[PDB]
Amino acid sequence: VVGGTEAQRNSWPSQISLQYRSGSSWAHTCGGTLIRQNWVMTAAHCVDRELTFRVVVGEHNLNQNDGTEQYVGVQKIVVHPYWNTDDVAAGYDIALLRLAQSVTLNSYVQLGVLPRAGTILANNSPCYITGWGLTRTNGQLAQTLQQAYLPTVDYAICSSSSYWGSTVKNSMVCAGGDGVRSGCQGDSGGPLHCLVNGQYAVHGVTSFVSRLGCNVTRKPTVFTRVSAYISWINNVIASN
Amino acid sequence: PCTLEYMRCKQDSDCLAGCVCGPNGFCG
Ligand SMILES: [Ca+2]
Repeated sequence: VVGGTEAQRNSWPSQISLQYRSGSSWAHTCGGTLIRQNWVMTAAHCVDRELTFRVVVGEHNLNQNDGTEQYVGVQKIVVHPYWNTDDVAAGYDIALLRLAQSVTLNSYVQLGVLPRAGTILANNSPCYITGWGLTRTNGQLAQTLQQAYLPTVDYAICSSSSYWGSTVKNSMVCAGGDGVRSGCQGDSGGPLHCLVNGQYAVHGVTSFVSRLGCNVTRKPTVFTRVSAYISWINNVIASN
Repeated sequence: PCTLEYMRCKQDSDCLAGCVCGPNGFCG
């Protein structure tokens, strides 16, 4: 997250860290949202590489023991059938991860709240992106969970030629684009929390930014619109 | 576009979409 600030620890209890086995340890690669005690929602591209993955719930500092973490391996992976690694702009950047075991829910580990099917936010809706991604282009991962206020940019504006053009689809949510705040490498798969009627819900799954950089004016961070995949998520979980 | 996953790489083709492999060995 570029232009953000350290989140209060465990203030986003559904945020998870998706990591792959790296040598004798593990390396954070993406964010994710815990949606069931044994299911995590993330971006499809986060699992394009068939590596060994694990999820860390209740995490805050990736390199320090916070006393609130739980580590669970990713057992099964279900990627949206329409996802095409060669065309992220086509959309469908979403995948569900079934965990090896169910994590224990507490104050640090909570199920993410999702929006009702089909809900689309009005322009400039209040949201926050969270994650351990880079805080600057060419930088390193953030050690502590970061958050940045990223108001939405509606489809009409976001899909305009000045912004993303047709690259952005109605199945996506845009947010930010002021050239200062944005998601960055390491934030993919993570949530875009938006406040609606007193409750923060995960309306987006971090997907991409401009090829020109993370924080680029008129190139808001783009997220998969969670509300467009409610039935898909339920079908996958129900198929157990 | 360039995806926001943090991953090691050896060449630009190892990175997704329009992302390139930085001299530090990571996509961006
Ligand atoms: Ca920790």
